[PDB]
Amino acid sequence: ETVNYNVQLFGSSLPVKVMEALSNASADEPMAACIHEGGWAWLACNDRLIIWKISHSSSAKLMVCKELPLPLSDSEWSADLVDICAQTGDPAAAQSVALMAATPEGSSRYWPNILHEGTYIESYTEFGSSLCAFVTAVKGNSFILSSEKNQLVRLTPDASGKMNQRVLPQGQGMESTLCSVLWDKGDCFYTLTDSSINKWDLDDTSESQVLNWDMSRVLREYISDAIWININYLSLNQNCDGLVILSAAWHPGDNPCQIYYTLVTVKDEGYNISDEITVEVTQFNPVFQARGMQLCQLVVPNFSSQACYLYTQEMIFACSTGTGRSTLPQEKIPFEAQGDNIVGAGSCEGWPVFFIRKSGMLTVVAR
Amino acid sequence: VNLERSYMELIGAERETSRRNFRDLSLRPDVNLVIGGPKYADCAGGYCYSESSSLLSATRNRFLHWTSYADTLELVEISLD
Amino acid sequence: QILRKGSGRVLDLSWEELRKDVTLTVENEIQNAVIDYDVSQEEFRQINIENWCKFYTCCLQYQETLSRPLALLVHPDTNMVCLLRKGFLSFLAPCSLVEHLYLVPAEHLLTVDESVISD
Repeated sequence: ETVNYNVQLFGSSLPVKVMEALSNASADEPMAACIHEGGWAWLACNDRLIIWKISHSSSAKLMVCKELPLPLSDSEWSADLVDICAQTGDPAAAQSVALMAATPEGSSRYWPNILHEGTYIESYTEFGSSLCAFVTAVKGNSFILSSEKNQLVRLTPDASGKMNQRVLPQGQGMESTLCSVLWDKGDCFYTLTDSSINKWDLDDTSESQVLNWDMSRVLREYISDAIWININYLSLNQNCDGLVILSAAWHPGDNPCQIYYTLVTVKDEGYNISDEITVEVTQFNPVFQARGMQLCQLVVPNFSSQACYLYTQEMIFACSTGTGRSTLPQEKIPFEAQGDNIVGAGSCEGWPVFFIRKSGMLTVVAR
Repeated sequence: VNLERSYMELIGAERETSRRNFRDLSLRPDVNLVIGGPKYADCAGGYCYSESSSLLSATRNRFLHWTSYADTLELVEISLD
Repeated sequence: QILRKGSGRVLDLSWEELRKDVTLTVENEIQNAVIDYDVSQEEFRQINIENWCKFYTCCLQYQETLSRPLALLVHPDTNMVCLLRKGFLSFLAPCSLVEHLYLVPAEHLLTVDESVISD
């Protein structure tokens, strides 16, 4: 087994539709899953979206699973371009849940209620061909669609059936290549680009640009000093210590060239960066192969234990942040064996959740 | 006309371990701190006196330079003599 | 200042004092990295390199920041040209002809006015 953790089935037996999609899916097939903080999971499988409430209880009258028909695309649909909105933020059955989907080119499909699966409205944005975009549910029953070039667009369903849209202030997009986006508590939306972090303060219909921080200028010495240079910023999350940035760093001329993955914690206090940066270098240290193969994502399920979970498609690294005082044991958990794979990850109730090709939803809990 | 085409950079090395004992002066205008104000890029400038080219002038080879970053202006008078 | 993790008022240290001060600071980090009494000479050398490298990369990041480009000052009557950099003042002095020709890029060397080199 794993040394310090139990890795076991989380929740009840999966919906029949989810089981068919997994049992039918070949290792050629790209599945992706959005595990939402509200306790609902969305599987993007071929040309349908299968959405179900994470069944903490086994009872069949509390069982919800709906299957939605995606808008046509020539590219693969992504669970990143796919997001849930709940009435007042409360997850309470199929009527409370609204749904949006986007395609890589910018076609939008919106269901006001997951109860009514044939009832949706449509719209279009616009992107270049090749754009990796994210769709994120934000306050006021609205959504932010975010381009690879970091054009950020607010999308607001009107009761008419229209979808209102506008560009964020200073978020026209035009190196501003986008790595990730973060939607925090209250009304703060952050973008992480290849050079900088930008933050917006939202209400129900607008946004005000708070700051853009050249984190490449700020953190570069602290990252290079903590290891020994190419630095790529890959993911952004937060905890009690503040913002947690996942960064990959390497030097081509290293006699063996390895990629060092770091967790960088900084405070978001007002509009400026503090002098206090912590850089924590993880166990995850693979050989450099190619820059396009530098793939790794970040989950922080517990806001107040200083614990972060790095993930790729084949393994999970339980890692520490900050001082390391309340951190869980550092360990690598393998999900690589026998056609097995990490299709996605998230959190349910502060518990680290992995969605695994062989075993479905699984939690990682300390022993 | 000696067409002086190329120049070379000569570092005027500030080898004084005395940081030019910067007479720190703080101006407090009656204005509130704007959180999230525009970050200006750092900039510099300079000024040369009248008659600085005059060999009998008290302004001979004298000039002023400054750097400004955020809320700070550093002003310096240099004489080459 | 950063390696020491400490708010000490930096005295205007002489450069010799600064050198002694760097040495003692990095030696102390090396002594702290040697956990076992039975370190082989090779493992000790490796630890020495890693610690000085880390101090050097730190000086580099600060030097990059101080080196950041400002502006130009040109005197109208004396033709004095100054490059205002973030950390220091540079003066532009005319280059001699020999140095000009050696240092110019190969592509621009083909467009030099031969009349200035020699009659």
